[PDB]
Amino acid sequence: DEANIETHGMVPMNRLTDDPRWLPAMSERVTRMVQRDRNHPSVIIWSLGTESGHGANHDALYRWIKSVDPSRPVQYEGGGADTTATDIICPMYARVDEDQPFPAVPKWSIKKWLSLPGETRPLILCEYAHAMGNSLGGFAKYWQAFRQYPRLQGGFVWDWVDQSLIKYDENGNPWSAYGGDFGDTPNDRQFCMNGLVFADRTPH
Amino acid sequence: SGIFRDVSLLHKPTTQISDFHVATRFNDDFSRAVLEAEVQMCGELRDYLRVTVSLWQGETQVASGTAPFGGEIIDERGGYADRVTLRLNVENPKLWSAEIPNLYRAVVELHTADGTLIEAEACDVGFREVRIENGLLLLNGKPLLIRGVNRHEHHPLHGQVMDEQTMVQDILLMKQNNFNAVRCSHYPNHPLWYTLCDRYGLYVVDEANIETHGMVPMNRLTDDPRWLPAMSERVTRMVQRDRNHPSVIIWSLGTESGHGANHDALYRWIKSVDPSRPVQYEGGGADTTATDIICPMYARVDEDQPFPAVPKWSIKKWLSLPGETRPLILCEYAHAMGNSLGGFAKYWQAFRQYPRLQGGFVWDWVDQSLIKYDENGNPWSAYGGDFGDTPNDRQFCMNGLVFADRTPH
Ligand code: NA
Ligand code: NA
Ligand code: NA
Ligand code: NA
Repeated sequence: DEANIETHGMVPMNRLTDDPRWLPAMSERVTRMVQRDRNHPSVIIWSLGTESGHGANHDALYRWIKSVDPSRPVQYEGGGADTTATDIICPMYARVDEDQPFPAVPKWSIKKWLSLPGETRPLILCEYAHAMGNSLGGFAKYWQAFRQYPRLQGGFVWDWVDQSLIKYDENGNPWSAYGGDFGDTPNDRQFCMNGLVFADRTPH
Repeated sequence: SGIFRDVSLLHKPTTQISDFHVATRFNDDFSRAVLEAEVQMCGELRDYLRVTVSLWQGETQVASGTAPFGGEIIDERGGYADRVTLRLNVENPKLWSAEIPNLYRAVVELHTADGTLIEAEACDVGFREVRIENGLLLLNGKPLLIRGVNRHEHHPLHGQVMDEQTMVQDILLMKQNNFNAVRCSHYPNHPLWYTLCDRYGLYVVDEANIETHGMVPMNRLTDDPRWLPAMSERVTRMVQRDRNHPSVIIWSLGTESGHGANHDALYRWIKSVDPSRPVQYEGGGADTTATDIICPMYARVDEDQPFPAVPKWSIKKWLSLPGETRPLILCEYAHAMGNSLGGFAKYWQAFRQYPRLQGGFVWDWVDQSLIKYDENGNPWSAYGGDFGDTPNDRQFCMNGLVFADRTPH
C-alpha cells in the first residue's frame, strides 16, 4: 500500500520532501492511508510513495509508521533505494549482474547490492523488467538470481496494463491512443504504455 | 624425512632477553603511531637492569625508550617483575605494505643503569595495521585485493630443503607476475622466508603445521581433546616465533582437518594473544566460528556446489547469505594442474566488482616434481610412484604455475 506522494519533477527531486513546510501535507497522505487500510491482511508492506528523492520528511514519516504499526515493514526507493527510510532494498530497474554507477544514486547489480559492506537487508525490486512494447527480454535472468540468492526475494514488474485511451475515427471505430493524441502538450507519447496486458486486458 | 633445515649453536648470557613482542598502533589517519615493545628476561632480577628499545630508519635513530624491569600491576599478586613494556611515539611513520615495504629497525638492548650492554636482539619493523571492519579486510585503512598464491617449500633436487637463492628467485618471479601475497601451505616456513617477504614486500598467511585430511571424518582428531596438546603447540609455537614479522598479516590454524572444538579453543587463544592479526581456517565449511574470513577452497564464481554439510557456494552468493558479513578470500582457487587456469578471468572480474570479494591464493606456485636420471645419466622430471612409492597419487603433486626448475607454465 503506497502513499500518494511523488514529486519527480522537482529539482532536485527532494526539494519539497526535505522542506519542513511540506511535512504536514506529506504526513496526511501517509497517516490517513494507514488509518484507512491498517486492518487489511493483504497489505503486508507500507510505502512512503515514489520518486521524491530522500528528504527528512521521509525519515520522520518512516518512524511514525514503525511506531504506529510495527506489524508491517516500511519501504521507500527514493534517494538510492537503500536509505535510512526503508526496511527493504527496493531499487527500480537495477540489473542482475551489471552495475549502473550513477553518482549519488547508483543502481548496483542486485547480487552485488546485497553484500555491500555493512548491508544486511532483503532486496525486492519495487520496479523491474519494464514491459514497454516488445519487451521483457532477459526476464529469465532475474528469476535465476531470485532463486539462487536467499536475500533476493523478488520484485514488482512495471507494469500491469497499458495506459492507452480510446478515441474514434469518422466511422465510429475505436482506436488506442497515447500521449499527445488529445492535443495535450508537452506530452511523453507512448511512454504511458508499459504493461504486460493491453488496456482491454488482452495479454501481450 | 631428516634434518632438512638449518642447525646451529646460540650463546646467550645468564641474564638474557628471553622474549620480546613488537606492536604498532595508530591514530585515525595514521599520521601518528605508537610502537609498543614488551620485553622479557631470564636470570637474576636486579634493580640496575634496564632495557632500551631504539627505533631506526636507516642510520637515523627516530625514537628511543629506556626503563627498568617491572611491569604494571596485573592482579592481586602484583605484576611481572621480569618484564617491561617500552612505548615509543612515532610521528608520520612510513607505512609498510606489499607496494612500498617501508621498514624500520628495532634494537632491543638489555643493559645496566649506566650503559654496560649485556646483549642485544633486534628485528625489522613494518608499521602497518591489519583489521577487519564492516566486512572488509583493511591494511592501513584500505581494502586489500589479494593477488595471492600458495607456495610449498619444494626443490627438484634438494627436496624440501630451502635455500636463499631459491626463495629469492620465487619472490622475484611472484612480484614480476603481479602477485602481492603468499600462503605458507601448509606449515611455518624456513625463517628466512619471512625476512625476505618483509623486505621485498609480500603479504603472508602464516599457517600452523596441522593437517588431518586422511582421517574419517576429517575432524576425528581435531575434535578430540586428547589431541589438543599436540595441536596447541603447533599453533602457539608458530605465533611465538613469527609475531614480529610485518609481512605476516593473517594466522591460519592449518588446513583440511575438519572443524573440531580444538580449532575453536586455539582460534580464541590467538585472538587473545595477538589482536593485531585476523585468524582464518577453511575446515568444516570455510565459514565456521573458527575463522574471521570466509576462506573457501575452489568455490566457483557463479556456480554453487551444494555438497552436504560443507557446500561450496558461488562466492558472490556466499557473501550475502543471511546473517553473513565477513570478507571472502579463497585460501585456494584456480587449480593450476597441467594445462589449466581456464576461467581465471571470471574470478578477477568478480574480485573487482564486489568489495567484499578480496581475492584468493592460487594453487599453487611450483610443480612438486623431482629429478631422476636415466641409464644415460640424463635428468627427467618424476612424480608420484616414480620411486616405487605405493600407494601413490601420480601427477597430482604437480599443480604449479611454474615448473620445478621455476620455468613458467
Ligand atoms: Na531469493
Ligand atoms: Na511509463
Ligand atoms: Na573486491
Ligand atoms: Na596436489
